[PDB]
Amino acid sequence: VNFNFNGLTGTGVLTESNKKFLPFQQFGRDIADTTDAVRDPQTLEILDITPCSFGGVSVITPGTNTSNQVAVLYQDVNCTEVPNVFQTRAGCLIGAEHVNNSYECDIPIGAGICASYQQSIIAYTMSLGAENSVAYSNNSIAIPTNFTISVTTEILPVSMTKTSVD
Amino acid sequence: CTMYICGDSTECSNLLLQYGSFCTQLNRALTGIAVEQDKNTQEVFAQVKQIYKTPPIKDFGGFNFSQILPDPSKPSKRSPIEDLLFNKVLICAQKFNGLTVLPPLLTDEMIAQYTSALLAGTITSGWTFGAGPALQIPFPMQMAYRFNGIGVTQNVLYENQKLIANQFNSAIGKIQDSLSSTPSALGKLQDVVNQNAQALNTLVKQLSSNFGAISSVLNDILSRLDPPEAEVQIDRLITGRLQSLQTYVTQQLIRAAEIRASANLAATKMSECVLGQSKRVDFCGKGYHLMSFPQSAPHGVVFLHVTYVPAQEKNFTTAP
Amino acid sequence: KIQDSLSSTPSALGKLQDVVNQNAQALNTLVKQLSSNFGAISSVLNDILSRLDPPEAEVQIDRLITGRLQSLQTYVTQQLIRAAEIRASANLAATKMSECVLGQSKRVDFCGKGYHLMSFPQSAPHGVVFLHVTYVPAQEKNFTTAPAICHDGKAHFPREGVFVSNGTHWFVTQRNFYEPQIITTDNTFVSGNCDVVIGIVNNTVYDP
Ligand SMILES: *[C@@H]1O[C@H](CO)[C@@H](O[C@@H]2O[C@H](CO)[C@@H](O)[C@H](O)[C@H]2NC(C)=O)[C@H](O)[C@H]1NC(C)=O
Ligand SMILES: *[C@@H]1O[C@H](CO)[C@@H](O)[C@H](O)[C@H]1NC(C)=O
Ligand SMILES: *[C@@H]1O[C@H](CO)[C@@H](O)[C@H](O)[C@H]1NC(C)=O
Ligand SMILES: *[C@@H]1O[C@H](CO)[C@@H](O)[C@H](O)[C@H]1NC(C)=O
Ligand SMILES: *[C@@H]1O[C@H](CO)[C@@H](O)[C@H](O)[C@H]1NC(C)=O
Ligand SMILES: *[C@@H]1O[C@H](CO)[C@@H](O)[C@H](O)[C@H]1NC(C)=O
Ligand SMILES: *[C@@H]1O[C@H](CO)[C@@H](O)[C@H](O)[C@H]1NC(C)=O
Repeated sequence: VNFNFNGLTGTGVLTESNKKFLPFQQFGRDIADTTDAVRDPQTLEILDITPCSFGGVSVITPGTNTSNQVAVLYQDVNCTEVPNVFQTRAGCLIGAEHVNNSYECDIPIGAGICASYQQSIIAYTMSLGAENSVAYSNNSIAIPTNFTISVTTEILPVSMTKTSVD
Repeated sequence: CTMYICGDSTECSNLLLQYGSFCTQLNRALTGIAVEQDKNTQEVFAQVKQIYKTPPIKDFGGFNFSQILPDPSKPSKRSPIEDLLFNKVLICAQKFNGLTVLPPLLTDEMIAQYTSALLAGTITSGWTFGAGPALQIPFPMQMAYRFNGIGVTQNVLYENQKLIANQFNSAIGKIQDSLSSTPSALGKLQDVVNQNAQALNTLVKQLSSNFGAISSVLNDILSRLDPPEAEVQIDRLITGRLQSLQTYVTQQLIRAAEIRASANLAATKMSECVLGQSKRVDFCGKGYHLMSFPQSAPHGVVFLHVTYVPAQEKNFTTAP
Repeated sequence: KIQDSLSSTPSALGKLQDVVNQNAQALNTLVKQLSSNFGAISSVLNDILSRLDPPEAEVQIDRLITGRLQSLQTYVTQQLIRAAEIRASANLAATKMSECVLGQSKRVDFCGKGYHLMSFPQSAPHGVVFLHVTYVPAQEKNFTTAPAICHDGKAHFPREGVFVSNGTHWFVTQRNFYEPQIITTDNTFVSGNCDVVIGIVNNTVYDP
């Protein structure tokens, strides 16, 4: 709601407060020194005031070279207040199908969840790599037979265009 | 920023639009910072492509790694020291002005899995897991390679293997006790947490400043004044809040740059101290490098560096 | 394989392309800020001077000066921080040039993934590309090992390698490449006896 409590105005959701206001206190403020509590002017009831649920919208997508299908992430907003709905740590992720199978991270979601296009968009808990139990014992050594030579390419920035703004 | 500077106000947002993209290059810079932090994390921890595991029978030389290797009974498969480190070391009010906090991509359980894989690899394979397929090698023989690396013959190790294992065990116990006792030991991470808490608390507290306006409350300004006067008072508030936000972002970019340098040092130490054996003096601890162990910590990494240090003195005469 | 990988994968040079894109965006944003009013009645300086007399023109121009100067200061600050990161990258590239190209490094994963043999510099737009040649172990084979050999009651230790468990035939081989050799007094040394070392296999030694 949009409220006006004896001149105090703002937008938010009104809930019952558990604050122990003293008989003379009419409203409260947070550490930020903004209003966060009000005593109702007609019934001497104490209300807590918080703003209405909000959050960023991120679009999870493969490139337009491949598909025009997208998924939308409402960051840190519960699935219920949002209006293939998948709840995760970052929030409610709608349009991506959740599958247990883990894969390499393609599009990161956050908190261990990554997304990829596999065709459709899927969401999953990321794999950290293949498992490899080492055959350890107190008396066993492995030694390479045929060996290989590998060439790795490393690319580093060195300079940037030298602009001059009079 | 559209919430930090003109929160829940369409008229204010329309006035802010007269300043173009200052609001979008600051948010772009902060998005870049978040991406940069995730990049720093995987450069530090995602240096092994396989998650290595130790055998069920932890017979690793009489050297007790139970302290740094994960304990299954505790939920989070952290080491005892790692659990100790994590135990040792407004968001609504902030969010309400549009300054939210994004979760890290890698949770503590995956960071624990990376540190577990790196430590298990070091223990069961020496440095071979970091340069190709992991070879298995007995831990005592691995110790023999590290002794040869520091210029000490293998026989010193084999003749004194029991004392070396006992001295190692007490050094590990000493690390556990030192971290458990001294609260200031993790000051390097606590100062970063405090600097970010202060930066956010200062930025948020700047919203209580008038900046020359008759009132700091945007709803009160719009509730009291009509457009011909409200535009000047709001413009004054826009100037003050935008300057404070620009200062905040600049402070985050410089602090992030220092964190980036620290991340490069941590990644270099991970590769050179953990995935190998370094001959660089005082790079990986004070002494002659034998091996190092990574440990997970809140927003950071802790290295346990095992070094060889000469003790008792005895004089001899020499000749060329 | 390097030629084909670079020819095929467009994103391979993302590290240089992101820098080019960041500078293009910084300049495009700075230039686009000139179309902003910053509170003035018009973004065009010629239009302000053509419609208003000097006493008022001074207030509207001062408003434009404040907005354009703040945008330029923001640009320069962004270039100083980006330049500082580029400076750090340049120090890393110069260190890699000296240590990877003008020598042979023993620092693991500094100059590519593997055991460093050599590196090659290559020119690139506003940057450098390094081709790192590394040695990587491939095929696996299991052997049983032992810490020492007890010959005449003395403990023999290898100077350079690790003992291989043929089955019938303990041999010593260089650590990173299987090359078994006959156990002799020329590839082992003697220190102490077999009574203290944990695991000695008492195999036979030869005195060529
Ligand atoms: C080691 O591996 C290489 C392959 O990587 C083998 O080389 C091949 O040898 C055959 C003849 O035996 C040739 O026909 C192939 O063209 C070779 N391939 C390449 C790419 O070199 C080599 O034989 C192996 N050697 C050992 C010691 O097993
Ligand atoms: C008017 O306000 C008083 C408190 O001042 C309250 O007790 C009373 O019930 C209210 N009456 C009406 C008409 O709501
Ligand atoms: C979202 O709302 C539902 C229904 O009230 C609740 O069961 C669930 O726990 C909520 N989740 C979060 C993240 O608060
Ligand atoms: C994933 O695992 C959970 C828990 O066992 C199960 O309820 C769910 O049906 C599984 N989903 C898939 C894709 O198999
Ligand atoms: C290692 O330390 C723990 C400490 O609780 C102890 O219980 C255990 O017996 C020690 N020995 C080994 C090799 O596990
Ligand atoms: C090893 O050699 C010593 C001395 O000859 C001998 O006493 C001992 O029994 C031997 N152990 C074996 C056969 O492994
Ligand atoms: C062991 O040595 C024998 C002696 O000829 C040789 O024939 C054999 O290939 C070697 N390897 C094994 C597994 O015995």
